[PDB]
Amino acid sequence: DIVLTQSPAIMSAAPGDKVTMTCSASSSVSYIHWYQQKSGTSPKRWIYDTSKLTSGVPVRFSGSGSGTSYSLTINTMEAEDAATYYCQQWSSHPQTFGGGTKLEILRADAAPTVSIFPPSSEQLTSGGASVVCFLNNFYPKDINVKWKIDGSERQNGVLNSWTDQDSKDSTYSMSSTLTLTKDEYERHNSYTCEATHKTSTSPIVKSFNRA
Amino acid sequence: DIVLTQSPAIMSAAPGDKVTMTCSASSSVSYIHWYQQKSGTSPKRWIYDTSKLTSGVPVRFSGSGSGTSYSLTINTMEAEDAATYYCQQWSSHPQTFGGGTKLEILRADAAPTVSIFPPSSEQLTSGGASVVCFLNNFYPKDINVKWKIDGSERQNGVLNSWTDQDSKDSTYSMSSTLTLTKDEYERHNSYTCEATHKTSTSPIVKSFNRA
Amino acid sequence: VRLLESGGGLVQPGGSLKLSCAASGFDYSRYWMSWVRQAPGKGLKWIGEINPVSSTINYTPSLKDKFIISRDNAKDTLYLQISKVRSEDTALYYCARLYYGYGYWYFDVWGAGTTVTVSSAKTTPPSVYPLAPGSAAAAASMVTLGCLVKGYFPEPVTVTWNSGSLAAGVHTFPAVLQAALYTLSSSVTVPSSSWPSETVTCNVAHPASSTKVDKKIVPRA
Amino acid sequence: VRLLESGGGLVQPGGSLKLSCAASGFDYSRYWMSWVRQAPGKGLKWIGEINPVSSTINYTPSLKDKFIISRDNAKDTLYLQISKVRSEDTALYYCARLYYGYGYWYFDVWGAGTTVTVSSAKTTPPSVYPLAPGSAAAAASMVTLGCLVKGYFPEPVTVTWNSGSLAAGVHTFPAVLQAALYTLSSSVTVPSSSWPSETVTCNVAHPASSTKVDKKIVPRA
Amino acid sequence: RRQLIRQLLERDKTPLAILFMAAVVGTLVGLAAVAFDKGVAWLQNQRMGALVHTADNYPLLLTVAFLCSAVLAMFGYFLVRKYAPEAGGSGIPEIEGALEDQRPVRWWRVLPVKFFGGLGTLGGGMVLGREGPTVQIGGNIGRMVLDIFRLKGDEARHTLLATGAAAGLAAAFNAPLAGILFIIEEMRPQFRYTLISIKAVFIGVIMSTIMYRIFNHEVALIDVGKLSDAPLNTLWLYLILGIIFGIFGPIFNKWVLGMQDLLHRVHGGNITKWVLMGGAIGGLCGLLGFVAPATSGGGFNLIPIATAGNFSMGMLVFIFVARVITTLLCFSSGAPGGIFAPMLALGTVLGTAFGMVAVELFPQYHLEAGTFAIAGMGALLAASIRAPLTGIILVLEMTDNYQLILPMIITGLGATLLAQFTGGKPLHSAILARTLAKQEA
Amino acid sequence: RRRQLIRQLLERDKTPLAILFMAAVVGTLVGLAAVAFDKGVAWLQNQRMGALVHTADNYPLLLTVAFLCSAVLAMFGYFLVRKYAPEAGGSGIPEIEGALEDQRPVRWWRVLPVKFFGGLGTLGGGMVLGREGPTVQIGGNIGRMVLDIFRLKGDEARHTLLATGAAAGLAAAFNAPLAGILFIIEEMRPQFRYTLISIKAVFIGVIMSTIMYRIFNHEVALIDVGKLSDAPLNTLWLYLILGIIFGIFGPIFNKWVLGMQDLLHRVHGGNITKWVLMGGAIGGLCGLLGFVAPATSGGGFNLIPIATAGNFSMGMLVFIFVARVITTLLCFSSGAPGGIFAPMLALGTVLGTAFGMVAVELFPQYHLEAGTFAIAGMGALLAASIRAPLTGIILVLEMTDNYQLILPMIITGLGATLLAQFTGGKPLHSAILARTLAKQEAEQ
Ligand SMILES: [Br-]
Ligand SMILES: [Br-]
Repeated sequence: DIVLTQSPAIMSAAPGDKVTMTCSASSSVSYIHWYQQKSGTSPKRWIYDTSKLTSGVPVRFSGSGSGTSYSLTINTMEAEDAATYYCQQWSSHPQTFGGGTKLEILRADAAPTVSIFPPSSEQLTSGGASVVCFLNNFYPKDINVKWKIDGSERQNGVLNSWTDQDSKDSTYSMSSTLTLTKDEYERHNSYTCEATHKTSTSPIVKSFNRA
Repeated sequence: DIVLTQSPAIMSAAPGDKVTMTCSASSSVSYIHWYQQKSGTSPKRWIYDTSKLTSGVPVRFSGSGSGTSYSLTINTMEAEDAATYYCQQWSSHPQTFGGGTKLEILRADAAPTVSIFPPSSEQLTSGGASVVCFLNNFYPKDINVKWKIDGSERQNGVLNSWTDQDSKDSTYSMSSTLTLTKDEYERHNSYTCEATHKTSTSPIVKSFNRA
Repeated sequence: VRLLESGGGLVQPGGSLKLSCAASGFDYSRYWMSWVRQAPGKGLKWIGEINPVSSTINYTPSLKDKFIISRDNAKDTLYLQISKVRSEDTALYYCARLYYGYGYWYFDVWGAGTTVTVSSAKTTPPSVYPLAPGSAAAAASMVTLGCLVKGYFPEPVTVTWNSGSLAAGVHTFPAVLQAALYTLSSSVTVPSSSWPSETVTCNVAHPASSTKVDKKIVPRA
Repeated sequence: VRLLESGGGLVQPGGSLKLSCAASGFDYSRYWMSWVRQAPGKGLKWIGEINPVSSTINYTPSLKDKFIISRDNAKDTLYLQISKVRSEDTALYYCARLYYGYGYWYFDVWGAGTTVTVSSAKTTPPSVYPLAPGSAAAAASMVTLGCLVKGYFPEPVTVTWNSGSLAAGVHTFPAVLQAALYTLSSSVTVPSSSWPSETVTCNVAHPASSTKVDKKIVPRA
Repeated sequence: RRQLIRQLLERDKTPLAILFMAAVVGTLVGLAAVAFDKGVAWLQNQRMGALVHTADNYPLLLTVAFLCSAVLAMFGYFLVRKYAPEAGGSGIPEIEGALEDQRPVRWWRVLPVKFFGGLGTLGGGMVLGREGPTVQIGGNIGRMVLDIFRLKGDEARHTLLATGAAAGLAAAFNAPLAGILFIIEEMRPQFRYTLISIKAVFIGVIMSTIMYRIFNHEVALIDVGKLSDAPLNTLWLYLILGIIFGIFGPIFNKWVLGMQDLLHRVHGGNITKWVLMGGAIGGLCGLLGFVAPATSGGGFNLIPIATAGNFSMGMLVFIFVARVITTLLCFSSGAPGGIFAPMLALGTVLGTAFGMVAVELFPQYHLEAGTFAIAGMGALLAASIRAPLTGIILVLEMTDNYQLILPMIITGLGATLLAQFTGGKPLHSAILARTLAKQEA
Repeated sequence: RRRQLIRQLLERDKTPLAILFMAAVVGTLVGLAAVAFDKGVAWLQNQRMGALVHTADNYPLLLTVAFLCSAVLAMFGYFLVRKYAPEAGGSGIPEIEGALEDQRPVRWWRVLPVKFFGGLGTLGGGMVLGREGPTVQIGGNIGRMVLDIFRLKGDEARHTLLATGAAAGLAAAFNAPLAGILFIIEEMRPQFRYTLISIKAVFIGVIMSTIMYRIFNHEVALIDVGKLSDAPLNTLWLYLILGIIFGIFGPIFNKWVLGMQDLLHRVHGGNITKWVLMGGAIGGLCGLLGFVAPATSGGGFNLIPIATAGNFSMGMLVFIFVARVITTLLCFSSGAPGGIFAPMLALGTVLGTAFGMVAVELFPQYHLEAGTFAIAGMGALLAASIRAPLTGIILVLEMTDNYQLILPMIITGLGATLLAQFTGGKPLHSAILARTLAKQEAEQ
């Protein structure tokens, strides 16, 4: 059955930029459709029958192609277009979707806003301890966090999680969580979370004192 | 507004025989409908538009009329023609039904099987005392009942309650219960119960004594 | 197609209740719906009707906000609200589906019913008493027994003998209201060979007051 | 117009489960319906379609009774049965209503998704702990609080803040699997001139065990 | 030019006398048509009830079925050949003639002969329609009042003969529009101008439908539900279907005619081998209307069933052949009764077939065989009798799936185009032309 | 002549393969043409609604750029008409009717571009006129054009192709394949002498044109009313009564539409400049009204759904009616390009609903829904003013799809034509040829 293959798998571009992704097909398809899946939303019918727009799809968006080649084209892109776009054909049975082009936005820099949180009193009553650390609304996405119990390097059991690009302000965010046995947290005093990022040479340090 | 008045109030006729109920309005009615109601169930549509059988209806039934006089008819009335027939108009707003005409079987005149009962040992334990007369299975329905307390006749504190006709045999029944108070009952002795039916010149006495 | 109206019972004078009719078997739109009540032994009367898009609701020659008819075509249900209830409203209440022939409309298919009782009496469970036959009576071919379900409110009680398995030769007389309480009497006729020897039980439920009761009829010492 | 799929969560490998999608806001006749799945962080794979009179039901090339798509137009509802579940079926299932322009059919209005998790693990409600600032809170213009959502399984959870009345200023990070358990956090940024001066509650909701948990963030004692 | 302005200003002015008379012709055909319908019902009742009488003994019942249709068929053919020869066959071709003033309208004869005689062939359950009886019966009723009211002039005689025919075709299918469209596509003198007032024809059709509804309201002849729609990339399929109907349409004409011949030989023109050959075919049908009823009867009962895709492909091919074989046998044999109804049935059944094959040849078009059944239902009427416009509207008024108008038109036109290019002829004209050239030879 | 008849009957329904093919071409072309025309009127009403946003505040300034816009397009229209093609003013249907009787020339090299672009003008500015006018004339010309450009010979083709073009056009105007054909054979064809117009032909054209119109305007209908309820038999007498009212009013409306043609001629003499200036004056008056009370302007296709659902009050209805009588007379009588069909459907609905409301609260036991009355009356003005009941019936039918209402619709539309007859009214399309034709003789 028809194997649709999508061109850029991931593609950066800054608002203003004219943008084109591609859907190529192993046999001869006609009237392909396109979906826009934003982050943790469901697919939305975006362009259908190769170049008709679903109602209330901004006119910046256009579609075309034929035969084996089909392209969807954002003409002057805008930051809210940050999505993953699927093409889909139903001209031969069974239907079939592309792999999906992921659009990404390029915008000016933005420094992380660090926040540090000590294990909650309720959590310590479970024999656990998690020190948390939100680095929020930075661009670009490359950031290095770093944990210091009373000055010293800790690499043993930390956990990072990053969000995708934001769909309006286009920044990324990230969380870091250190986990300790109850007494094992208690047997210290100064906790620090150090965050190093493009927007500044000297590492951003936030910290809290048990005492 | 429109007042439909059915003419045979209650009525009787033996199985396989001709039955004819009226219905006569105040002003002027066009195309009426007829509903059958068996005791303790949903009214059913039977005849409609001056005279059309509904799917299901035996062909023995039929209507006709004009303006200020209509009628339903059973040609070979049956067992299952036991029910109440209500005419209803809606040639004028607002709609109205008639009072209804109940249809009842005529049968083999029967004398009542009489039972009399002394107050329960449990009831007396609570201060009230009720003596219960069941008159079961009897045609027609006209009947009188009479209580005799210590051979004397008494009229107050008595409750009679007739059933409708029976589906096993088109007979009646009727419970007479006289309720006195434990003190008021213990103080008498001969409690007797007298049924006066069309099938006798002498009433059926059924009684009991406390001694 | 079944029509199932719920929602009746006992209300206090001056009060209000919302009767509720749920539909199955057909497409509940395209059909005008109606409410007809029948007040205990008396002429059926029309309350009102509501067309499928609610654009008209017509009631009977009856004062202002006495009745609110309305319908929810999504859950498939037709409602009727009565407010300022008096005892005129103590009645058996039907929903119906409206159709026609030559175009003079008729009441197509009726629901089972529900009962509204508007009285200031209080719920009260019934006492159940066996009428066993007296020591002054001749043990014949047939032998009449019975229970008396006394002093309950409101209606109804259900009385069945030997769990409905003594189904033949039973009567349950109509209840009678007296001094704000009801009373009725059931009567099974078993044959003389059958009783005491076997166990004739009578079963009363008055669900209005969570009552489930079985009184065994024993002879007389 | 809205489709609301449900009934996923945990299955034993080799086991089976009934997803019910449920529809409303359009005549749920009149449409073919369909299912599609998205295995985590991957593309889209059609499972099967089915017309309005359940006369024609096609599936993806797959085995004898691997899937069973069925629908019942009385309840306005689509169904899906998966059987002998390998770990390829670990995914999000969308139901979607079908349609066309010139004639080549497209997935029109898509549901919301349900998640299926194929594992020998166990359903576990989250523990939810408040992340409020250590008293040394240098309270600038705004103030970041959050709440930690630890040790539940399986995915997903939904964290809104103040029944959602707080939208702008909320991040919720992707979950990380800490050897057979899932953990995540969620940060909220409000005006300092508005907390502690006022209520800020985080409402975690973990549907796989049917649990909502509402933690009020309170400045340290 | 001076004359035209004089005409234009006097356009659409029909003498109040004619208009009133049209009203009574409709009313009359309406009641007549209703009455006729009631009868055929009845006679099929009896046959279904007498088969219960003699419920066991298989071969005994297979006998009382046969002998029943056989007995009514005969009674029909007789009543035809004896008192009114011009009432056999359709009856439409005879009224067509009457508008060209080339056939007499012996109403004092035909009214009772076609009426009671048709009851016969239709009650015994033969494969013929109601239109024949009623369109003719109708026109006659139209003459009857021209005669009984000595109305003078070309206008009335044409106009009333037409409205009567229409009103009749309406009441036959509850098709007020088809009725009128039929007069102005096949009834009216097709080559010289004629003074038939349309406003008049209408008033009549209306009165008659109103009549038909007074008695047969609350239930439609064909009920198919609202079928799906038809995508624009699907249309080419309906052209192809039309083409198949377009090559088969003329062939069915050949037979229908050629069988008229082969069956004459079998009785010479003799009233007795006819009548005995009548109840023989008539009986054959009422027998079949038990061991496989989908091969007998008008055919209005198998449309619903076939459209829903309830038959297998095997049962369809069978039903088809078996029907060609009995429609030819019954109509060609000259029993009273039209060919429309059986032709709608054959078009459905052939349509479904196309539909199934289409459904599993293209799963991407998301088809429902049912729509093909409905584009084909009036395709035979468009390639055998060449009245596409009335067919389209006749289906439309009876299945109410307006969303299929395109398909329907395209199949139906593919039909009349190919019927044209493979030399067939309007089966209703080909029958006048025969019966008219045998009038001079 | 019996001998001759058998010769004819066997040769019946045989239309030369050349005509059939050419009809295919004509439909295809009218189709695209009608589609393109529609696209344009959309656009021009789009600009007007966009330029009213531009100057959003200052009320009197906006009330000015509405008027001045319709005014500027109307003028452009009337000018393009009076200068280059006089015979394109008015509807356009009476002119094709004449061409079939061979009494009016079909100057296609003129009319195609004048009626097309000129109509965009009167229709874009939002005047109370329909599409049929433009398309039925435009269509028939397209039909002549190909008869001319392929120098096809004979009475059959010249009539047949001029016919199918006219039908294709009327269909494409309402997405009504059936009504298009029914119209040709109820009012287009030469009404007194026989004519060799091949019906199969006319069809092939209507089909092609509809297929075209669907390739571009698919997935949305002009009028959507949902499946209304049914009509009980004891309800019918009511629809007769409705027809009668339509029947006394139909001729009257004809008197005015004609007498207004007169009264407005005095106002400009026959002069190109007082016309064009009287043109943008009426045209502007409408584009202004298409803001301060839009239900009194525009074609009318938009108020049908609204009115049918019983969303207007009785008051707003009576207003809407008068206001429309006064603008339809004004726009059509003034001789601006563009039909009177559409506006007539609108007036019929509005009058129908009115009857419907009064009916609904006069008889509760009939369980009416005023919407059906709006639907029976919709094609009633077309049946008393225009005298083409059969096309109206089917025109309504193909656009509102409520076949269960065929009885009512017929009865109303018939009462209409009966009463229009007995009160001496005449087919408004003929009375207009007869005038325009007797004015070609009263100047010799
Ligand atoms: Br014939
Ligand atoms: Br004009």
